[PDB]
Amino acid sequence: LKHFLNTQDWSRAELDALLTQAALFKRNKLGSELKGKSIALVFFNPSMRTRTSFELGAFQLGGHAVVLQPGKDAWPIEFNLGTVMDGDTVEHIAEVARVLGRYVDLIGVRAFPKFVDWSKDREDQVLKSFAKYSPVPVINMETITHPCQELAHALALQEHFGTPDLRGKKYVLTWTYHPKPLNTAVANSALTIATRMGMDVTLLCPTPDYILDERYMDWAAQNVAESGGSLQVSHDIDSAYAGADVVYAKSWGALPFFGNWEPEKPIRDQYQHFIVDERKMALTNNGVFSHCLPLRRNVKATDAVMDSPNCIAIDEAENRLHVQKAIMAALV
Amino acid sequence: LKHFLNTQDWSRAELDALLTQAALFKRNKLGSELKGKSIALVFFNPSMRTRTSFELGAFQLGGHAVVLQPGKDAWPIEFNLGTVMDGDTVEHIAEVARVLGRYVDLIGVRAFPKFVDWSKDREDQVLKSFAKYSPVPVINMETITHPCQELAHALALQEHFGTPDLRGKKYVLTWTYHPKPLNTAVANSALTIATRMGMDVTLLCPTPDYILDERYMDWAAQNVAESGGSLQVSHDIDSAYAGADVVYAKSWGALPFFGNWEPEKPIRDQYQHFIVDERKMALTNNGVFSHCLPLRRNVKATDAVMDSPNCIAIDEAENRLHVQKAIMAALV
Amino acid sequence: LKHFLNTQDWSRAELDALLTQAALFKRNKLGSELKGKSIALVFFNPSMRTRTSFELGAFQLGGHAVVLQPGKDAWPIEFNLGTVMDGDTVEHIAEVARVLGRYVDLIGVRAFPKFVDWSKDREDQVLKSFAKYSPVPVINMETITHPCQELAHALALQEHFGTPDLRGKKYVLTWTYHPKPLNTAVANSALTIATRMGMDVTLLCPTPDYILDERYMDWAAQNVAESGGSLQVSHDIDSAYAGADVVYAKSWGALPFFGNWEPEKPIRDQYQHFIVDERKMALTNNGVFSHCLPLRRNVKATDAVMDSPNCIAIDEAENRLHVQKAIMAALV
Ligand SMILES: CCC[C@H](NC(=O)CCC(=O)O)C(=O)O
Ligand SMILES: CCC[C@H](NC(=O)CCC(=O)O)C(=O)O
Ligand SMILES: CCC[C@H](NC(=O)CCC(=O)O)C(=O)O
Repeated sequence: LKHFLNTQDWSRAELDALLTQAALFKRNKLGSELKGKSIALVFFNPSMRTRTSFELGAFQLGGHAVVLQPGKDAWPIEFNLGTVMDGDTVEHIAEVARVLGRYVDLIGVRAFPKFVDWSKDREDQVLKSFAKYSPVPVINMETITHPCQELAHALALQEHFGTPDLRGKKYVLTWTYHPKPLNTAVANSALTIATRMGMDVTLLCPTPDYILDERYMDWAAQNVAESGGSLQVSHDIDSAYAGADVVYAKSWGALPFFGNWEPEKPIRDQYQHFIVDERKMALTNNGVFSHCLPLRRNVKATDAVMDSPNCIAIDEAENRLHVQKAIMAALV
Repeated sequence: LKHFLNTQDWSRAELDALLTQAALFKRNKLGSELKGKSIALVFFNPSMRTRTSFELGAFQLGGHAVVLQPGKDAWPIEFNLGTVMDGDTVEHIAEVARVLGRYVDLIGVRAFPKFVDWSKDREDQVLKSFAKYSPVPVINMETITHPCQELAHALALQEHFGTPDLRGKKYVLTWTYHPKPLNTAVANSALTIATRMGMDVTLLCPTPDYILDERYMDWAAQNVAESGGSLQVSHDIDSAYAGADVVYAKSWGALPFFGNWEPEKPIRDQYQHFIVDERKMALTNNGVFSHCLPLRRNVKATDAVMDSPNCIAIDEAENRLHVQKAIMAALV
Repeated sequence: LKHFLNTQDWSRAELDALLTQAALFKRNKLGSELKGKSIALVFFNPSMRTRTSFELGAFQLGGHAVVLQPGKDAWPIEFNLGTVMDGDTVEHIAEVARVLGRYVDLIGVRAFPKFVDWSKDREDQVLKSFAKYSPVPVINMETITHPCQELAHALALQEHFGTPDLRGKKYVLTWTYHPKPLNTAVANSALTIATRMGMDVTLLCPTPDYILDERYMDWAAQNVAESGGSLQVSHDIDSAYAGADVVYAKSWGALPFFGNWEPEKPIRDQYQHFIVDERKMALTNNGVFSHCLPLRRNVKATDAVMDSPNCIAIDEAENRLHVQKAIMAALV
């Protein structure tokens, strides 16, 4: 059974096919690839773009999306095995998955880490659980990786440079400020897709503490070795931005401090200058700037940068609808 | 780009056309004016009638409604410009609108005032923001005015009197009791539509403190001067109800006391007799009584009055579905 | 006007017809029995299976479901008559029903008891209110009885034994442990359907305190007298499980202790051994085990029992979708 948990699990040929069908669905939004079918969208965290682009994509394809929010409407799920359920968890994913598997044709899930212990959050238990017990294809709507966002990003880029081949482009994935520590998910997915697309990726972040987990720094290496691109870390802003083609901002907490954020507040606070501003965008080769959104203005980026024509975040967001339709149509 | 923020922005010819298409949709509920299209319903406050009649109207027209509740499911939005987003607001309406604008064909928004400072609430910032940044038509689902409800009301009336011409009818818009101060929105919209329809509007309320904002009292004046009707204020019950044709109840807090309700509690509390009862309905020319709902029984109106055959609140509510389908079909 | 509040209100011929159309819809999921129609699903409590199977069933039949959650999205309703609404209730069911009656073709409602006073909860006020004021057919999505679940259960059984006639089968409806006291609804519905299907029902529970309300113990009697089966109470486990064909577990609080659960905690706590385990399932005539779900693993049943092939809870759950489509198609 084929799922869509990470782009990494897919071959370059399949990804390529996915971006093209995306491009296609973008030319003709309506179809019947999902006529009579349906998908259960399970959210354990907030969402606007994801929720909306999926709910519409299913409608635009003849299917129907059923949104579920365990804890709000649906019953809270248990993921640990053999555990004795006498706490707050009402049912077990082993039953929930097999059941959704009787009503729907697809299952999408969204569950940000709990931020208490990275060791435990890096196992991506919810998504893996779903994938294991579900008799139907499972789709990552973001956990510790945001595969869907990756393709939307990749397409917005291929669109911008007028070609599918993005090799040779200097891609700068920059960390950026945020009053509180956020999920690394997108940063990981960015690094993964940027390296996979064969670009000259530069992971810009404040201190070595902010470097992404090894798994992802390693997936990146294999991608370079494959796409003939390159990965590189930089703690110096200007040296990075210097003549870039693409610039993706994303704030996230330092993994080492998981479960111990107190000592990090003072640390991140001294890097607010990482915000993406015109000055930095000036240092680029008329580069394009993007973000997954929701973006906090004048914190992650400046009003100028957002209103700037080089900001393709809106297009990238819209592609989420086309990319996801390609993923669903594929999986069925 | 044409929106539907207020009936006032529309010419009488257009409104007239809207009520007729409403009457039409009421004869044949199913159509394809929205085939393949969709609308994002953004609610910052509770709703039953609005949510339901829109969600169904879109379905009855081949479209699809995507309900969003910033703060519950979707991410909380920021409306102030240049502000530095390091608080509770996660994204800015400038991005949210442009984005929804990539997924949907229409956007509906509902945001009651915050009741802290009328000066700030009277600017209808959320609706105006949406209208400004959205590349697609925006629809007022109620803010400081309830345009949609107006047409539902106007149609229920034209239906009741068997004619579109409601001139000459004595329309009494009466304030009514409620333990807590409520939005003036409906009262404004009532005054606006009643005067616009050319009736003999009488704004009945306890003290001059309860008279509606100037903007609305002025829109009303221009409507009289146009429709050849009349506006009038009354602090005396009986003199008002006296031989009326229409009676619309609605409770709301006194604008002067915005942000300072403590001193108003004792004031409203001494007007509970404003409740709509049989006695008052007796003083009318076999008039018809209505309310936008949700109505608190035996507080705003008496059980008798509601169960009375002259109560057309249920029909008025149902029209909300027909009126709104006319508005959507129009806007696309 | 015909509703679906309880299976009891229906004749055996109608129920029989319902299970067959269910079996049918199970062979061909898509249809147009609900083309253009819609149903308002009102939930005053959490739900996963019910919400999802209804929302999809309506979609699979050309209709549209509109989910409403009074208190979350929709406004909180008042059910008591003549009461003076100056509290938390915003509108009255008399208006809500008549209104939904103008937008939808069907209304489903879910409202678990309040657990404060059984005397008051046994009147099933919400469902009865809905049925009374609604001009359209009302469907019990579970209150003090779970009619829908009954048919899903009955079908999963007829499917398992390869025949519609389940007479002669030893049906053991066993109470089971749960840290907190739960609704008796399902237990009642089980007793009702098991006896109605003409099986040898045995109500297994700890102490006479746990025996279900008289109404249900009496409906059961009349069912036996009709279906030629039998009802029986057992406080001894083994004597019950002993060579059974069907085993339905369900935890619920002792009715006598309604509003006074303190003194029951210590009582239920000494019956955790009621959990359904392999040992007990061994004592059965290769019986089949089921539960309505959501089930708390290693509390109500053991991991073994759930993963056991005799556990038909997943199939029973899936039937909820087929059974409910038969109920809707019928009611319109
Ligand atoms: C697609 C982005 C989802 C998420 N974003 C947040 O939860 C940020 C919340 C905030 O800044 O208030 C994240 O960090 O990955
Ligand atoms: C269509 C009416 C919406 C709203 N009503 C309320 O929020 C009243 C709430 C209450 O009375 O509990 C208002 O005052 O305009
Ligand atoms: C279909 C079952 C619905 C409900 N179940 C619960 O509310 C159990 C909640 C829990 O065990 O946490 C009940 O008891 O009837």
